[PDB]
Amino acid sequence: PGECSVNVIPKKNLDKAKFFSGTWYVTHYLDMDPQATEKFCFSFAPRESGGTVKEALYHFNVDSKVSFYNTGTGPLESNGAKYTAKFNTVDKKGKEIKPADEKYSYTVTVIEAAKQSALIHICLQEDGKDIGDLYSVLNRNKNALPNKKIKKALNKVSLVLTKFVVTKDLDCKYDDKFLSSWQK
Ligand code: HEM
Repeated sequence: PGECSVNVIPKKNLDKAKFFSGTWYVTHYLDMDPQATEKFCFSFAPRESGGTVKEALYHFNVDSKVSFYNTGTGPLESNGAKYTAKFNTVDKKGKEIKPADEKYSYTVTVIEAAKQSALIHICLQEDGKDIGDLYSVLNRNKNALPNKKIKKALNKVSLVLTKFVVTKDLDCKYDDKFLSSWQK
C-alpha cells in the first residue's frame, strides 16, 4: 500500500559534522507514489548533537504557491546515518504554529554523501506504520548536478536519475534565511 522501500542502506561512516551543517537543497526527487504529481521544492538545515538530530525543513508547493515550515527532532541511530523524527509546524520566524502530532514521524536515511552532494531517503509513518516514501538527491548548490557516487548509490538499488523530478527547472521560491539562521 503505502509501504516504504526496502534496501535503503545507511552510509557507512557518514561524516556527521559535515552532513549535519549548512543548508541542503533537493535538486532531484522521486516520490515512490506515481500519483504524487504536485511539483515541489525543498531545502533543510539538519543539525546533530549528543545523538539527537534537530532540523529545520522548508517545502514549497509550486502548484499552489504555498510554502510550509517544520522542525523535526529525533534520535540518531547507532549507525550514524539514519534518524527518526517527530515534527511540528512553525512560521517563517520559527515560532510554533502547530504542535507535533505524536502519531506522525518520519525516518531519514542518508544513503550516500560525496563532495557537495548527498542521497537521502525519507519514510513517513503514522502510528509506526509506513504511509509513503521519497528519495531526494541533495546539493549545496540548487543548480548543480549530483556527484557520480550518488548515481552509483541509486543504481545499486535499481533507480535511475532520469526518473527523478528536476527542481532547478521549477519556479522554486526558497526561504534561505529561515534555514541559514537555524539555531543561531
Ligand atoms: C523535493 C523533495 C520533497 C518533496 C517533493 C516532498 C513532498 C511532500 C509532500 C507532497 C508532502 C505533503 C504536503 C501536503 O500535505 O500538502 C510532504 C510532507 C512532509 N514532508 Fe516532504 N517532500 C520532500 C522532501 C522532504 C524531506 C527531505 C523531508 C525530511 C527531511 C520531508 C519531510 C516532510 C514532513 C515532516 C511532511 C509532513 C508535514 C506536515 O504534514 O506538517 N520532506 N512532503
